[PDB]
Amino acid sequence: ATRHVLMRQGVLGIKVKIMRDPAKSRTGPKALPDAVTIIEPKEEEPILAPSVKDY
Amino acid sequence: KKVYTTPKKIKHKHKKVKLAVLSYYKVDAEGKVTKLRRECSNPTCGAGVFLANHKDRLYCGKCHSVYKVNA
RNA sequence: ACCCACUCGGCACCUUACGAGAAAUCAAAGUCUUUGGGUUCUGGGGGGAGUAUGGUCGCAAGGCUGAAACUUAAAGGAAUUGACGGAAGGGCACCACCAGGAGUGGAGCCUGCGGCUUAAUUUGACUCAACACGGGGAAACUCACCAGGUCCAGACACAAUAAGGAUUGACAGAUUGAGAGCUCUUUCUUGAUUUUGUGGGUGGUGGUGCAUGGCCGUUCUUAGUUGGUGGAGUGAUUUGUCUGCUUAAUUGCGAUAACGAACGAGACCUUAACCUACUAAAUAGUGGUGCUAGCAUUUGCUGGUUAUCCACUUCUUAGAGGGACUAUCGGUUUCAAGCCGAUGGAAGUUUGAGGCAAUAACAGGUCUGUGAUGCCCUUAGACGUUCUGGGCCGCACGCGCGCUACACUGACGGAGCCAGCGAGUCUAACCUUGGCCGAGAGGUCUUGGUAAUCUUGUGAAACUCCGUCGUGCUGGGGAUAGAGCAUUGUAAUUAUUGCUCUUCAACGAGGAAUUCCUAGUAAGCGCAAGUCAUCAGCUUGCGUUGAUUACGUCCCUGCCCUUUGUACACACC
Ligand SMILES: [Mg+2]
Ligand SMILES: [Mg+2]
Ligand SMILES: [Mg+2]
Ligand SMILES: [Mg+2]
Ligand SMILES: [Mg+2]
Ligand SMILES: [Mg+2]
Ligand SMILES: [Mg+2]
Ligand SMILES: [Mg+2]
Ligand SMILES: [Mg+2]
Ligand SMILES: [Mg+2]
Ligand SMILES: [Mg+2]
Ligand SMILES: [Mg+2]
Ligand SMILES: [Mg+2]
Ligand SMILES: [Mg+2]
Ligand SMILES: [Mg+2]
Ligand SMILES: [Mg+2]
Ligand SMILES: [Mg+2]
Ligand SMILES: [Mg+2]
Ligand SMILES: [Mg+2]
Ligand SMILES: [Mg+2]
Ligand SMILES: [Mg+2]
Ligand SMILES: [Mg+2]
Ligand SMILES: [Mg+2]
Ligand SMILES: [Mg+2]
Ligand SMILES: [Mg+2]
Ligand SMILES: [Mg+2]
Ligand SMILES: [Mg+2]
Ligand SMILES: [Mg+2]
Ligand SMILES: [Mg+2]
Ligand SMILES: [Mg+2]
Ligand SMILES: [Mg+2]
Ligand SMILES: [Mg+2]
Ligand SMILES: [Zn+2]
Repeated sequence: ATRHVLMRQGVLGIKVKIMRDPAKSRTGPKALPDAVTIIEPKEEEPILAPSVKDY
Repeated sequence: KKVYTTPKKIKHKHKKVKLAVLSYYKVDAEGKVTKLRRECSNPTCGAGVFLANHKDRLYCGKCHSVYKVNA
C-alpha cells in the first residue's frame, strides 16, 4: 500500500510491503512453491528371522 | 510572457440610481389617499407592484421582464 | 673440460615469517616502551621557494651556501571499495552480423517531426531510449493558440455604504455576431441574500519534471545482490561470489579455506497443445425415433422438423483430475553437469507464448491524467470560466512510421466459398435479421437479442475455378480534378465520410545507406476490438495462406565480465 504524505516542502511517497507468514496462510496455499519438505524415516531393528503371529 | 494591450474603453456596471423611491401616492388633507401610476394585472403580482410609464410603455417589474400592458 | 661433496668471497633468485611495519612489503626496513655496539648526514604541516639577499666558484650557462614577510587546513603515504579509460583478455544477442526472406530508402498519396509562413498556425519529447509517441484519428466541443463578447462561481473576518434603502433583475429601442439589459436611453422591479475597502481565500492545460509524490521508459533479449559461522586483514575490506567445464540464467558440475543458506533465476501464474476416462448441459451438440419434401423407386441419397418423444457426451462448453521427467535407448564429454541422434509420445527449442521480476544507476519522461503537490506567477481590463469565430490541416522545402503501385505467381468478370479473438439496447435509441423502394450510396416497415439463447456460421480477405485482355506507362497503376446523389451532425466552405460518371499524373524494381525476422515463424490476407456523432492509411488482439535460409560466429555494431591504471568519489557531463 502506498500513500502521498504532505509536508511543508512537498510530498513523500510511502510504500509499505508486508510479507505474512506462508505457513499461516489459512484459505490459500500455505507455503512457497520453493518449499520442499522431506518426511523423516524411522530406525529399523534388522533380522528377527521369520516368525508368525496367529489370531 | 507577453502582457497588456488596450484600445482603451474600460467600462462600468449598472447605476441603479437612488433618489427616494416612493413619494407617489397623493394624500389629501383629512385623510384619504389616491394611488398614482396604476398597478399590475398578473396573478404573480400583488397589486402593490406598479407599471413604469415611458412611452407606449406601462410595464411590470415584479415579474422580471414580464407583460408590458400599454394604456 | 665435465661431475659430486665441502668451504671462503661475490651478481642475484625462491619459500618463508620467530620478527618488523601505516601499509605496499623487509634477511633487513629484523634484535624498539623488555627503548643504549661505533659513527657521519639529513628532515620537524602545505605553500611562499630553493625565491630574495650576502659570501664564494665559473668564461658563460650556471654551482654552492641560503633566509623572511605574508599566506593557508590541510598537503600528503599505503591500502580499500566504487566510478571511468581513446589498456588488454574472455564472452553474450537477428533491438549484432553470418545465410537467406520480405522490405524501407527511389514514385504517388497518408500521416508525424522540422523549417517556412501566420492575427493564430497552442504545446510536450530529439540517438538506440524523440519523429502512427502524449492513447494526440481537433469541423463546435476537446483548446492550452488568435480576434472579440458576458460571468464571479472574490469562502470567510474586520471596516464602511445602508431600511429615508445595502443590493438584484429587466420589457422595447440604441447597441452587439447574437432574442447578452454587456452597456446606455426610460422607470418599474428587488430587499440585508449583496456592494466599496483591507485582510484573507479561491481557481488556473500559467511556470518550475532542475523543487517533489505517483506512475513510466532505459540500463535489462542483463544476471546480478546479500548475510550466518569459519579462513585472511590493525583496518576499510575480503574469501564464500573461482582456472576450467556447462546452462537462457551466480543454471549447475567441478575445483576448492571454505561450509552451509537467503532475494533475484528457477519454482510460481496465465494462455495454448493431449483426455472415445470422471461430473454434466433446449443457451452445446451427435445418434435413434417419429412428422415431412425431392430424386431413385429394392431398402436407398440429401434436406426441412416450435421439444414430438427415446437415448447419449465423440465434437462443444468448464468444474474436477491425469500427462513430460528432455522418459527409453544409443552416441559424446573431466564418462561429472550436460550436449547429441534415433525410438516412443498430445507435446521433448525453459513444450511454444506471455504474466510476474532482486539491489542499483538517470537531474530520462510526465505539474497538459488527477480535488497528487512545494515554491513563483496571475486572480476581476482573469492566465479563472464561458459565448462567437478562426487555427492547430496553414506550404519554395528537409526528415520519420506507413498506405497504394510498377502488373501475365497479374488486373478484370462471373463462380466456388473457409475462420478466430470480439462487442452489443433502459431511463434506452445500441448489435441488428427479415421484407419492401433504390445502379450505387442508402432510405423505410418489421424482427430477435441485457446475449454460448438474437445479429453470427459475423458465407472476412487473400485464395481455388471458367473465362475477357496479351505485354503495349496496357484493360498495370489511381494521384489529381469536375459535375451529380446520399450519410454523420446546430454546423461539413479549407471540400468528415460514401457512391456514380468523367479526368488517367508519377511509378519500367528504386543511389549512398538501412530496419524486422529462425517455424505455423517470416511474409501475403482480412476481421474484431480501442478511438467514435461522423472519420483508420494508426494501434491492441485474432484467425486465414504459409516459405527460402541458419542450428553457426565475434568481423562491423552494441553490451556483460574479469585483468589492469588512476591525481576521479559531485565519480570523464
Ligand atoms: Mg637491502
Ligand atoms: Mg635537501
Ligand atoms: Mg609555515
Ligand atoms: Mg638546494
Ligand atoms: Mg622546499
Ligand atoms: Mg638546485
Ligand atoms: Mg646568490
Ligand atoms: Mg680555482
Ligand atoms: Mg667573480
Ligand atoms: Mg544481410
Ligand atoms: Mg510506431
Ligand atoms: Mg494515436
Ligand atoms: Mg477547437
Ligand atoms: Mg483555460
Ligand atoms: Mg526527472
Ligand atoms: Mg530535463
Ligand atoms: Mg568474520
Ligand atoms: Mg564473513
Ligand atoms: Mg565479494
Ligand atoms: Mg527465489
Ligand atoms: Mg517460459
Ligand atoms: Mg471556441
Ligand atoms: Mg499535431
Ligand atoms: Mg466464430
Ligand atoms: Mg454465431
Ligand atoms: Mg483501373
Ligand atoms: Mg541495425
Ligand atoms: Mg460505431
Ligand atoms: Mg460502437
Ligand atoms: Mg477528422
Ligand atoms: Mg577527491
Ligand atoms: Mg572533459
Ligand atoms: Zn407582472
